[PDB]
Amino acid sequence: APSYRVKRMDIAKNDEECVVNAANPRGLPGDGVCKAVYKKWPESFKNSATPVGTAKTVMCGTYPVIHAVGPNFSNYSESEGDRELAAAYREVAKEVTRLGVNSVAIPLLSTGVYSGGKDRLTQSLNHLFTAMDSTDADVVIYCRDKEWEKKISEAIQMRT
Ligand SMILES: COC(=O)c1nc(=O)[nH]c2ccccc12
Repeated sequence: APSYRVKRMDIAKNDEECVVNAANPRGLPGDGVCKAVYKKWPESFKNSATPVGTAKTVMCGTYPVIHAVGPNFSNYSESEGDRELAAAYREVAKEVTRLGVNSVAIPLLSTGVYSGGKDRLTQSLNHLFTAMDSTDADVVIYCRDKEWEKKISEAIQMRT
């Protein structure tokens, strides 16, 4: 029976069969979540470029890294950002399904330096659920904040 779970830890130390990188559309290393991911799976950055609202898988040995590009809300309108954020999660669901994995480690896309300085915990998490509800993978959501951990945990709890 597939679960959602949340872990307050470095996604680069995930115990899942594949990882989602919070990527830039240029396929560049970056800083934060992308940094740790670059350090752990640097070969996965070969031709990792993919447009905003898309996801592209690059293998690191046999370990899949799914580079998912949420929108930078600084650059987008609220309505266009929302569309691109939903689309990115949909493409994650497709790659997870295509790869046949039993589990996936996923961050909340567009909630850090791409948030346009807004709290998008609820917006981003609900787009993740919409996409991942049609898959059979165990989903483990990674965050850093102690609060976010609690709010994500409660939103998981009150669907079950
Ligand atoms: C995960 O939190 C973010 O703000 C974020 N989301 C992305 O979808 N791509 C990124 C790329 C570089 C930096 C941050 C991001």
